[PDB]
Amino acid sequence: ERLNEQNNESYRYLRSVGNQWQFNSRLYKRFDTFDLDSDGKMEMDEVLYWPDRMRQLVNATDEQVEKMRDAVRVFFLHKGVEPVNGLLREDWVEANRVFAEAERERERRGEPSLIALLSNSYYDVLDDDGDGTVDVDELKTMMKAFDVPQEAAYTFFEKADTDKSGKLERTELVHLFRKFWM
Ligand SMILES: [Ca+2]
Ligand SMILES: [Ca+2]
Ligand SMILES: [Ca+2]
Ligand SMILES: [Mg+2]
Repeated sequence: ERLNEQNNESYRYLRSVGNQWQFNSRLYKRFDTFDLDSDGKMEMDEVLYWPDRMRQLVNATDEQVEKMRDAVRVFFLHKGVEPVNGLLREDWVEANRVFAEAERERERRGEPSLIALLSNSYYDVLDDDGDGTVDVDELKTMMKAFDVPQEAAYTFFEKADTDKSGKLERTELVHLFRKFWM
């Protein structure tokens, strides 16, 4: 009905590979957090707010910052944020479901996961001392960029630091992103 190939990049993707999948309050809290002016629509300039704040907190290379901005753009375009029309609240749930199928389809096809590309682009920006890994204080900066209490990094670092090494490796940050989105 509402979202389709002409409307939504995850539908465009599914149909380009022949996958016929059709869509039949914690989730809505998420939309309403992204909808910065509370008008009932998510637009791309609103989603680019988050990497723009992250970039102020650290001193990543222009290349890293652009890899992050572009990965956030791609991610949210596939999450249903269209360049002109953006994404309506009425469409949020179905945009999330079709996106989850598109991520499954990518993985079957051996194609890169968009959540993984997002997470890796943050990882390079978060590792602000260049030692190779993200520590808990670097994770706080992430919480600060996302407007979440910095102390919540203790909780998240713990859940994510699955090899108990005291540092997040790339795959662990991917795990934390993924648990978060789907
Ligand atoms: Ca809005
Ligand atoms: Ca580091
Ligand atoms: Ca670890
Ligand atoms: Mg606006």
